[PDB]
Amino acid sequence: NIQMTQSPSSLSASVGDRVTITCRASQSIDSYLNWYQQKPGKAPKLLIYVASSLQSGVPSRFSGSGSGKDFTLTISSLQPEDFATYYCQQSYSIPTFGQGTRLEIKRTVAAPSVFIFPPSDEQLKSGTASVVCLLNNFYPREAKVQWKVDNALQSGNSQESVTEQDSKDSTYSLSSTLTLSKADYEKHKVYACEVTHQGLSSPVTKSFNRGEC
Amino acid sequence: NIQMTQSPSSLSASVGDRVTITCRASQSIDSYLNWYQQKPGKAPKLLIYVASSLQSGVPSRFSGSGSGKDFTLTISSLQPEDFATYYCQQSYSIPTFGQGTRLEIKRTVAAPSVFIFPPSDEQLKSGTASVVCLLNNFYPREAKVQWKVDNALQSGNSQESVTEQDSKDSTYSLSSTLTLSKADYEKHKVYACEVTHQGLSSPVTKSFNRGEC
Amino acid sequence: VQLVQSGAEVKKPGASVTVSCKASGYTFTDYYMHWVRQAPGQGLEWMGWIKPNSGGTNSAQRFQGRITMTWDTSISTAYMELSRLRSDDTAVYYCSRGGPVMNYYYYYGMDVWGQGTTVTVSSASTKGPSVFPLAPCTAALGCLVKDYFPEPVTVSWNSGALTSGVHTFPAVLQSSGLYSLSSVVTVPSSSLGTKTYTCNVDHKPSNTKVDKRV
Amino acid sequence: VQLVQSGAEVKKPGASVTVSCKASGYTFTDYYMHWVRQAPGQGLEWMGWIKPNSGGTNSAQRFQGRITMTWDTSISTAYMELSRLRSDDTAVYYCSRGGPVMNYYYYYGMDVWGQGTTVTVSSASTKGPSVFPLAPCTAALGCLVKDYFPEPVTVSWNSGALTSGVHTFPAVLQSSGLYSLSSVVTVPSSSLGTKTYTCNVDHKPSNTKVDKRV
Amino acid sequence: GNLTVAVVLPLANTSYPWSWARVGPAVELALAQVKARPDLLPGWTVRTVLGSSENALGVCSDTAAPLAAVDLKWEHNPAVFLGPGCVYAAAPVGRFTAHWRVPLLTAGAPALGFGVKDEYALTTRAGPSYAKLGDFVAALHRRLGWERQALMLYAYRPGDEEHCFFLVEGLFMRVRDRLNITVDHLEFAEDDLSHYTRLLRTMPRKGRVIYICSSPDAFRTLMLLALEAGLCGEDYVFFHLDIFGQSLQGGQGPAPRRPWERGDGQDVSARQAFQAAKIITYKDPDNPEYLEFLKQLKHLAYEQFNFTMEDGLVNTIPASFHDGLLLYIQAVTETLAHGGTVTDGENITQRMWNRSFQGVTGYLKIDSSGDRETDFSLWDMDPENGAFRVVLNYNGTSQELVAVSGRKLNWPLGYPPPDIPKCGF
Amino acid sequence: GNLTVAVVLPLANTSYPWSWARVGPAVELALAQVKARPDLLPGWTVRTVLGSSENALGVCSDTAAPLAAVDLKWEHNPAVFLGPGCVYAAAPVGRFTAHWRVPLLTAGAPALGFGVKDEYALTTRAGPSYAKLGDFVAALHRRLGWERQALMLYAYRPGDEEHCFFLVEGLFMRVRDRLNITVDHLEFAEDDLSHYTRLLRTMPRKGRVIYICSSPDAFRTLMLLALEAGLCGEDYVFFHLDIFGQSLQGGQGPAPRRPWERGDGQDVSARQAFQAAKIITYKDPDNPEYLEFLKQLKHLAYEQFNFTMEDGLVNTIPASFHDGLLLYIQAVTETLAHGGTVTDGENITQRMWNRSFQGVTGYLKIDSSGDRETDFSLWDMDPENGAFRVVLNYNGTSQELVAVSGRKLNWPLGYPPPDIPKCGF
Repeated sequence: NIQMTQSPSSLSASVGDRVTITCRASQSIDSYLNWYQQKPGKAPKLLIYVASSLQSGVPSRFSGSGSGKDFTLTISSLQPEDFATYYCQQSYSIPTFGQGTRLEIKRTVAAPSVFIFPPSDEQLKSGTASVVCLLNNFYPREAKVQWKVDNALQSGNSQESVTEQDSKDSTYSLSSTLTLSKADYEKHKVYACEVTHQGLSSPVTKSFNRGEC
Repeated sequence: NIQMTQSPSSLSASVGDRVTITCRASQSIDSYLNWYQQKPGKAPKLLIYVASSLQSGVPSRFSGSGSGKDFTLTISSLQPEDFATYYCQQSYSIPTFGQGTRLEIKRTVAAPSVFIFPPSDEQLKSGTASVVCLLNNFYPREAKVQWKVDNALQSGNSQESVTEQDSKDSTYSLSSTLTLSKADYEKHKVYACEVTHQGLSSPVTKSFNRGEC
Repeated sequence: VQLVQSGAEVKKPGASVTVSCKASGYTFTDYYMHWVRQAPGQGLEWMGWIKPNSGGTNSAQRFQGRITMTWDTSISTAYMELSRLRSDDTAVYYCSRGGPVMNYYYYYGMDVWGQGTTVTVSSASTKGPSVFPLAPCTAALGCLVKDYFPEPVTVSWNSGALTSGVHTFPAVLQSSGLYSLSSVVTVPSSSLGTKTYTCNVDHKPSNTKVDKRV
Repeated sequence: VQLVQSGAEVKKPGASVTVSCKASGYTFTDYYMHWVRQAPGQGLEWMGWIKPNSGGTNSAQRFQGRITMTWDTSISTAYMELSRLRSDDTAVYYCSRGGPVMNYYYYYGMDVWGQGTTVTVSSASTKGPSVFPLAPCTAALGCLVKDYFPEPVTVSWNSGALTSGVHTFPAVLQSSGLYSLSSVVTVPSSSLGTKTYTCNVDHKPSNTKVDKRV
Repeated sequence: GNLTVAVVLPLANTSYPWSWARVGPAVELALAQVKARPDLLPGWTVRTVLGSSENALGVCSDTAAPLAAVDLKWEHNPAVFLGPGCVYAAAPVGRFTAHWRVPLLTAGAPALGFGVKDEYALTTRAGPSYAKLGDFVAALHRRLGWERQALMLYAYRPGDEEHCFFLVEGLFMRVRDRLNITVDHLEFAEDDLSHYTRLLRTMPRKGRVIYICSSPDAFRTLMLLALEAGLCGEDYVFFHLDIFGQSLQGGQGPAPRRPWERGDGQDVSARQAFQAAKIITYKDPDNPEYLEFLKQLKHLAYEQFNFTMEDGLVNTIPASFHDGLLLYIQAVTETLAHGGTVTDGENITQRMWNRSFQGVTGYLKIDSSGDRETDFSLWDMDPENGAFRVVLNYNGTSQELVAVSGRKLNWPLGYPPPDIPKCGF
Repeated sequence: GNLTVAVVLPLANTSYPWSWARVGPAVELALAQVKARPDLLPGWTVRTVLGSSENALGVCSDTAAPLAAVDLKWEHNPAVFLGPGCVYAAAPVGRFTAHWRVPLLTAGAPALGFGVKDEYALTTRAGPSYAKLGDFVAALHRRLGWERQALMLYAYRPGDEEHCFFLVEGLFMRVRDRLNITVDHLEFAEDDLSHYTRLLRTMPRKGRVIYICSSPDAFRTLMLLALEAGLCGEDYVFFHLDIFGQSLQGGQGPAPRRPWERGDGQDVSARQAFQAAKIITYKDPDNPEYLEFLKQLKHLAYEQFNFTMEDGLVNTIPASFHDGLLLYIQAVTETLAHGGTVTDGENITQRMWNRSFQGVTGYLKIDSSGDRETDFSLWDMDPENGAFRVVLNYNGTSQELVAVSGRKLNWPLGYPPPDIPKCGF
């Protein structure tokens, strides 16, 4: 089969800019390429039907070009409704879809807010404890969170949840949850999580003690 | 071996502008590129070495970048002594030079001042007739000159000479000479040269009669 | 042109699932019909397509083993049957029309898409959620929902009394086979005790209503 | 650092041509030495190079067989010999230095160049030029020099008294093997008879002293 | 959409039956017919890319053809490949296309090594094959009542890709597979002279029915040597496998042919010598469509390629290409009529195989092995004026032998000589 | 400057002797040594780029290897190619590199076909090759006075890529070149009783000196079968061609070694049978630099490639890669020192060929044809204990056999049995 590659994997741009996306094929295809855009919670919608055609009902700001093994999709002026996930599909043979290309807005660097929560007594009643710490209102999305209990590190027993970029403030939420059995709770004393972010000059430690909480 | 291509063939820019020249390789070379600049009548001079290192004694306005099969040379804040021919040379193995790339100033389009000269009598006594007409102070260099002997299309027996670009007026001078045997001169009466130029609104005919002179 | 789908059932692995697609509003026997599946977090994945007038079909190498696509031109409907379901078949299905059949233009893009249907494969019972409130030891106030099946869960708290500045995290599938998530929004610490906070969790498949004081 | 060449000879086809290049200001056996020929219109062309310390030579594929390179370290000179000359061997030759030899840095650029040696190969003989006035039947006058060999020829107006508006066109190679060019001057019309005009031509190889009055 | 056809044929040399100067007009006519027919690929256009399968010397090689095929596949990624014709050039290309699952169409490469579909999968041969000659030989043996022994001789010449090796090996294997008789074989060099004497000394001890694969001049010299030695037609019979009709100029429509005369002063002896020799050639088409196609082919080739074509059975080689191309198009349409794509290969090849088609040559049939069945002709000399003429035709579709206008295959004694003499060897 | 090296080897499967998990540490050690010596390319650095020769199934293929070579060529334009090792994967790539005029270095690819230099110019083989084993066999026949006839047996399993086919091919061809004696051959499947019994009936009239390529289990079963058949050591001698010493372990300097013992209640009969068997393996390097290299190699392999290396004769392949890369670097340095460039394939290759070098494996010698000369060992049974031990040893360069520690070959009847029994076959 034919494997299709998209570049770049992610791109950040402001409103009214020029943006290009490159789709590359492992085998030569004459003009069999289609471009689709998809928004969260919605079905994909078609934009270009040959390497260089333009489907009805599509704004003229979208353009497509290229041939052979490389094709380009160009947006002359971005708009707030133009941020979506883009896929390039080949139709010469058994159709295949690309990995996608996420597009996001450009914003200044912001520092996260680190909040901790000691486990509730209901979790202890149920026989399984859980601790959480979350980062609120940070940009960009990349960050690292580590768990440390009495200067000991555990892996494979934690989960991470992240939301989507908000329209108003363009922020992100990053919550880490560590779940442990009831027995493992009382052989350790202090639980903490460490945050490493680009916007932060130094990593931030947020800690709490089992006894006082 | 390896064939090297330059883009574009020629270009024009004013003082203080920015220009870029692209060099393409048929094969893959990591950083084996050198850039040379040569003025007419003088030996070439080395500017950038190993794709992006700059030679000591060279103005910092020149820059080089690229790798693989695409390389770029950028000149910013153009100066009157920066107008010459540029060559990109590969040094991986059996070094080869490029075809060259001219770079001159841009000026308003002017109209040529065409003059003609009848052949001298002593030249006719020798046994050869030469008729020369000249275009002066025209821009750009692109122009068409045709010879007409009694409204007949002459071809294959004429020569043209063009001088280098001037500095004060930055115009061009061209001379067109038609050579014929002694017997061929007297069998016709009207000799003319036609000039077609972008600056001229209509083609200009410069004609004379053998009997009058 | 319309494309109507129906179905959100969940069932144990090893069973079979049928998806129906209605294409009223246009000549059904004049265009191809593509069935395409998308994973929750992987991406789009082409499954197959059918040509009604000639009675032709095409499927992927990895899907032709256990998929059967049929159609009924009397009511202009298409049926997709999947069998031998495993844990990897939890995804969203779409039916689309594209490409005329008078000329063999099978390379034309899919113009009209469907609403899509969600299929989940799991071996678990429809048991309600567990709600745990969060209290501080500039704070962390909220409710955590744990061990619920199946998706989804309704609004976080107060039935929309506090809407501005709200964040909700997507559900995460744990090793036990259930789901869990949380939603925490912090107000200034001055008015911690002045305003009461209660989280409401509603679960249609289990008909579970929980009102937990924070 | 300095590189000095010598030679303005003209050789018949089938003969041999020798070009010498002398280096000064640096150690002769510490760098490679390249030879580069440039055609009048085609451009630069690379031929070969010499590594003196190891006594190595490298040549182009096309030039291999009829090119010889030697050197003398006592006087720090390099000699290049080319045999079986042809009509396309008329060019300008340069000797260049580039690349340290200690660690085999042969890919370095050429930073020092010579003044160049012009080699012309043709079947002709020295001949005096012929000067013809050119006047109309703003005004323009000129003098046309034709049938001279070899280059160069120097033309002036009024023994250098008149220099503004003087244009000298480049020489053109005629089909008979000779050269011709024309020098033109633009003067105000009212000066058609007020002042006299005289063009002076000089051909050093033929030692031509001609002062032609228009 | 667009359909790409890749051609790998000699674009400069004009001495091969599959040269581009003779195939190009046929491809153009086929494309024009496809365009003028609404039934074949409605709304689709067919393109064509070309590549050279010859080296600097100008002959087909097994090194340049695979490289050209790889370059074409990388640059254009076509759906079908045309050619080559040379066996040594075609075999690596055939293997590469089988690995790439890309269908291959050809009218040349008749070697027996292409008869295995496990290795050379997705390959169709629309031209003559050497196994059909073996079938014709078996049918002739069945008709003439020879069941004991046979002898085979082939000549070696430097310059060609062993033309008389593949034909003889394929025919010999087919005869062994179908008839189950004892067969011998021998190779000789036509340049030498003592080889002929050794051949005439060893033939009487090895059999009485002899097949010969050599040049017409070599055949005439051997026949004269046999005549002067003492060999006669009452005990010996000679068959010449001249597929393209070189001894008989062209092999076209009826005309007196005298291959035993060239004005060397010994034509009288050669006429009597040729009384025991028969020739096996191809069968020319009879329908007027073939004549019209030949006329248009010659005209367009002359106007567009500066090449002057002659009359002969060689012209049957490019025409097959034409027909084959048409067949391929039809198969593609069927796939497009069953909900498929043009990049499957297996379905198109399976639909092409075991099918009946009508073309300029006539009604052709492709079996389950994807090898077109070919008709053959046997020439015989008129006892009255000493001129060769067609007397028997063999149809491979029904595998039957038919006489021409009631002509009788005459023999010097009255009936065909026995395969083995009563006294033995 | 930079010097790029392209690698085409199995990057994920670790069952091959030339696997990347086994070769990568060796190349790392070699590059460290290069950077540590002033006389090897001063001021230059060496890079590596990787491509795999295995398919989706994880086995080396004849498609992935050439396609990866093309990808690397187009992407990077390297200076030399390292690998592959599989015969069917290496055969296509040698042609491509010869066309591109780029050198190729392998310690695998020991098949006979690569010896045709015109087809495979610019190919240097730094590892063992099978024709050298024909050389060694010729020397042994010269020593023992066996002058007339031999028999050869190779076995077929459908898993591997015909390992015994190529070994017997090379040995057979070289021995025919040198000793011009009569040699037979037979192939059988390891499918038990029918083939084995037919083989036992077949041998006693085909030969007395027998060479066998098969698995240790197949050889032991055959040797047990032969005992009750009546075949004895006073008439027959069986040579097992186990190059990597799998019936043994090989790498261990002094361990007893009892290939007949498996613990199945047949061990008495097994030791009685193996009195007629002899084993031919590679020679073990003994110099202390080899031991130090092995220690460092095992350490690096476990640390970085997550793999545990076992002792044996298998470990000489990465050593050969190490030595060959060092030799290539020396040749490049010498070429540059005389006014060349790093893209002189012919000059660099001709500087490599016909030369001696000092490596971890000892004092090498590349012959004039581009193949390293290989050494072998001949193991034999202890008459007293029953443990196998090395008794003969062969130097490739001087082509001489050297006794070890004053040991003598065991012969039940005193002297080796003759090739032909007095009565005859």
